[PDB]
Parts: sequence; C-alpha cells; structure tokens
Amino acid sequence: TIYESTEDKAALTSVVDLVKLSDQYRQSAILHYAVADKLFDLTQTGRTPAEVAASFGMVEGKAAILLHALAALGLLTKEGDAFRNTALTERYLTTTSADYIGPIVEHQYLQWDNWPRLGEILRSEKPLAFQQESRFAHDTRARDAFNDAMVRLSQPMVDVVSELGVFARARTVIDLAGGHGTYLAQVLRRHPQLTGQIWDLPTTRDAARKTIHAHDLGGRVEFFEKNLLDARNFEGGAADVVMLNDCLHYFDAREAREVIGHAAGLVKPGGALLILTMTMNDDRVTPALSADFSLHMMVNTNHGELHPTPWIAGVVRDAGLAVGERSIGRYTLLIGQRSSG
Amino acid sequence: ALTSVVDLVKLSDQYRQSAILHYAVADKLFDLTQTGRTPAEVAASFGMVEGKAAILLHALAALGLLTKEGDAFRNTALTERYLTTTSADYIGPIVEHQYLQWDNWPRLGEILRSEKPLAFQQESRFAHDTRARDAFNDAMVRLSQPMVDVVSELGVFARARTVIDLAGGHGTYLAQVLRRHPQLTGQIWDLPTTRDAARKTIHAHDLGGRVEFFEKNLLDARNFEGGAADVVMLNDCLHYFDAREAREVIGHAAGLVKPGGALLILTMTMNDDRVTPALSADFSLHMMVNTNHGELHPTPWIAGVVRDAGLAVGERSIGRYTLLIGQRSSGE
Repeated sequence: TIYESTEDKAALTSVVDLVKLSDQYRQSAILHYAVADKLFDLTQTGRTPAEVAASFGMVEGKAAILLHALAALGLLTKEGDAFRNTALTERYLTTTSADYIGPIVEHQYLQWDNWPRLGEILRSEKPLAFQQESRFAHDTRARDAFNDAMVRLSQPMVDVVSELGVFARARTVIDLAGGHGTYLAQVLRRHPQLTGQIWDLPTTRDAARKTIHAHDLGGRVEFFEKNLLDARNFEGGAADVVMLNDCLHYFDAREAREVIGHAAGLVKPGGALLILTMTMNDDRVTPALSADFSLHMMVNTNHGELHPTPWIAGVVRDAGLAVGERSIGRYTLLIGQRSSG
Repeated sequence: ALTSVVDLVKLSDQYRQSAILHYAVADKLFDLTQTGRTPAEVAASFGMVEGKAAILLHALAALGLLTKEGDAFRNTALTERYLTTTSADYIGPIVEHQYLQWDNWPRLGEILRSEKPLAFQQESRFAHDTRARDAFNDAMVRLSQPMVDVVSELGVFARARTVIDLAGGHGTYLAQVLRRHPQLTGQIWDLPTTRDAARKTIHAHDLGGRVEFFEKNLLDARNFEGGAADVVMLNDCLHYFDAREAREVIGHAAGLVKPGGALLILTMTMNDDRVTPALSADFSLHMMVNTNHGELHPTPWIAGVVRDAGLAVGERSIGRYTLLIGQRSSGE
C-alpha cells in the first residue's frame, strides 16, 4: 500500500545513481503508453507481435520491441512467440479489473508537460495556466483522473479514520474540502447515528454526489459550496467532528493558520478536529519523501506546500484544542479535542 | 522487475525526479550553490518567489544534491564533482541529451505505427538541431569510456598497423586504441553529421597525422571497394540498423579485414529470447525511440553472421556488453 511509511534519507551517493535518476523518466513513459492505449486488455490472452501489430496498426518489428521490453519489466510473460499478462498486470492494469489503477496512471501522465516548466513556476507569484486551479474547469479528464486517483490512493487512511473513537458518541460531522468525500462516506457507513456535511468548491460537487449515492447516504449528507478562506462562511456552523483531511497543503502558511482556526471554531464542546497530513519534521527535509511531496504540490498549485506537522499541531493548540496523534504510514492524523468542561 | 501495485505507481510517477534534476542542471543552479546560499539569496539571484525557491532547495537537499548548513544550501561532494559546469567530470551533456528526449517518449504510439523516421528521431533532428546533435555526441564520449578502455587493451592491436572504425562517430574508441599503440594509423568512416565530433576527438589527442575521416554510408557496398585494414571495428553501432541492414553492414565490414586481421564488434549483450538480460530489452526500445530502425539484435545472431562471412568468432562478456572478435585467416 502506497501510504506505507518511508525512509528519513533518500540521498544520491554515486554518479551512476545520478545518471540513472536523470534517465528514469523513460520507464514512466513506457507504462503510461501501455496503459493509455489499453494494450494490456488485448494481452489478457496470449498474443504474437503480428497479432498485436494487426490490432493496433503497428509495424510488427516495432511491436515486438515494445512487447519484449514489457516482458522484461515483469508486465508480460513470453510463452513461445506469444505474450500474455502477468498476475500484476492482470490485476491492476486491465480496464475490467476491480483493482484497475488506470486513473492513477492517467493522472500521472497528464502532468508530463508541467514538470519541465519548473523554472516558470518558481518565478511566478500567480497561478500558471497549467496548474490545477486553472485546469480543472475545462479538463474534465484531468479533474476526474485526479479525483478517482485520490479515492484509490486514500483508502488505507480512510479505513483508519473511520475506526477512530471520536465517532462512537458523535452525532454530526463536517468534512471541510471533503472533495470526493470518501472519508465522510465511510465514517457514516460504520456509524449509523451520524449525519454529515461536505463543505467544498463547485468543482468537487459531482464527485461528492457520486460518492454519497454510491454508499446509499442520500438522507444523511448535505453538500455545501463554501470558501474555507472566508471567515463568514463559518458563522453558525457546528459539529461534533470536523475534518481537514489531506488538504492543508493547498494553502500558504498564513492561509493554513486561518483555515485551522475557522475549523477549530466549528468544533462543539467535547468534539474533535481531525487533520490528516503527510508527516514532515520542522527541518523540512525529513522524511525525505515529504520534501518531494512539498515540491509536487508547488508544481500542482500556486500556494502548494507541505507544512511541518509540529507547526500544524502548534496551530491547533493555539486554537485552544488538546492535540493527540496517530501515525498512518507516511501520514500523521492530528486530533484536536475541545474540552466539554 | 515489477512485482507489486506500489512498484507500478512508483514507476509511473518516477519521471518527476528526472525533471527536477534536468531543471537544476539547465538553470546552472549548482554553479550558484558552489558557495552556500540562503533560499532568499537563490531567489534574488534567479528572480524567483522566495517561498518557492525554499521548497525546491529543500527537495534538492532531500535528494542529496545539496547540504543545508544552517540557513545556507551548498553543493554536496557529488554535486560539486559532477554537476558544476567547471568540473572536469561535469555530466552536463549527458543530462542535456536526456532532457532533450523528454517530449519524444510520450510519442511511442506514433513511433510504433511509423515505417519512416519521425522529426525528433536522430537521423532527422541532428540534420537541423546542432545543439541536440552535440549534446548526444559529447554524452556518448563520456558514457563510452569504460568500454573504450577495454577495447584499447586488446591483443589484436599489438601486431597491427592499420585500423578502420566503422560508424565510429565521436571516434573515442579509435583514439584510445591509437594512444595505446603508437604504431597504428586509423580511419573513421561515418556520416557527415558526425564529422565535427570526430575532429574534436582527433585534435584533442593530437591524432591529425594518424587519423583520416571519410564520409561514408555503410549500407552502400561501393564505399568499401579498395578498403583494407588489419583491424576493423563496429563499436556499439549495429543497433542503428534493422536485421537485413545489419547483415549487409557486417558482411561489408568483414570484407575490409586483411588476411590475418580481425573484425571487432562491441554490442550490448542480448540473448535469443530477447527479454534477457532485462536492461537489454530496455535498450532495444530506447534505440527504437531514438532512430527509425533502432533495435538491439541478439548477440548469437550477430556472431553467426560474422561466421557466415568466413571469420572465426571469439566471444567475451564484459559487463552489459559482448565483444565479438572475428578472426580472418592468414594467406587468403
């Protein structure tokens, strides 16, 4: 599972590793291609390069080169002159599989052209035309891939959040920036006494309606269009549990402090604020994959940045809540508890 | 290689790290951080948003390219040696050649369906894009060095006088061979687009009196008439041709070998099953992306062609490569 924990150190320590790193993008592109053209749907049964080539309109000799490279990767098994999917490929890379990771792969290959534009991003105070806030209104494909990819990638933590003890005696939940809404839906399924609100932007609303109906939660969840940066949007809101899951990294530090404060203000006495965030120490370099994630988010959105976990925890304390925590692989779940008296 | 869904997602995402390195090299960031710089200093230097420069510098520290010493980021020993423009060991051209391919790889679907070269493939691009041609040549020069050393120490040269390097290109193999064996003279036979690369190598080793460059198309049998050398070389080059073509080129090459001499072929090792060694199947695809008929041919097939040409084949495996030594009989 991808959420599983990671090393403090990721340093390159040899020139070989340096050239390999500069070259490693090619393997991504190969997988991206095989997935995009749905090659592995054809190879659910054994095919020769002639048969693959005829199906796809390829040069036979070139199809053979590709199939050999895919076999060498462990994605195909060559039996005689025929190629067929391996167990891994059949399970995760066939469109008909319940475990298909197409959306994740598609979300990833759709960012290919953005990464070489690092120099422009670094030099812009404003969102650039290719970042998510500028892209998702017109690029339904990229919006849906991203939302579907997050639902899949988030599942390990969804299962942990849904078993938290703060829900057992709670009645109401607010999911801030809830988006796809998988955390709230799974929490409500498990806890029949709960009702829920999802507070997010217009772009997420169809994804929420899918999730809600998919889990049969029609009469238990309401969707609200809300701007989490606008304090007035929080007037008169209150719940036993308020969630900010895997979303603070869309905000700069000033913004993130304001969102945490507003969120905390929604928490009823005896209630809890939950913040799920990738674990990052105050040094901003440990664990190593946290620094990578911060940069990833900076490429994706103007203010993208992973804030240190101890800094987030201090903001929750500053809001007057007692902070507990839980490790979920590479993530930390912070639980801010409001005293009842 | 890939055995779990986590491996798949990682493989699909791993391109981002290439792009990060490509950028830092392209902008010469590591030339600035030869001296320790704060993110504020780096941002001021490049006209960046300070906060964003800090996110980048932290990510580069996490990759082991920079060290954060208090408030300041400085090159690590690795970076200083390989990623500063003034280092004798700078790998800039390797990284440049690699980043100039970025847009080619997502076009696999087009390449697979094309019988003809595409505009980004070497045979077209290098006619029109001098920067790309030169990055490739300088990159090959550096990447060839381990095999160049092995080839230069071979015993066939001990008692030769003349050498022909077919599709020799940058000519580094021939140059080291001549440096090691002062009695030898040589020729490089290749296309016009490699002549500048060949001259740079010839003059770098003051080999102008001992080496001649000849513009030659290796698929034209007429270009071989009159030619003769004690040693003839096809170093790391048969993967530019399809099987029919490679067979013709090996036959022409063998014909250039004088009685008692040798044909040397250096080729990445490929078994008949074409899936092992695994990195060789990858190299075959890499070559298909780079050039229309790009393809790594099985080593035993190459060896059989040399035998058909009348040469007795000796084989040696060095790292990921096989050196085939095709011996021509004396007296013929």
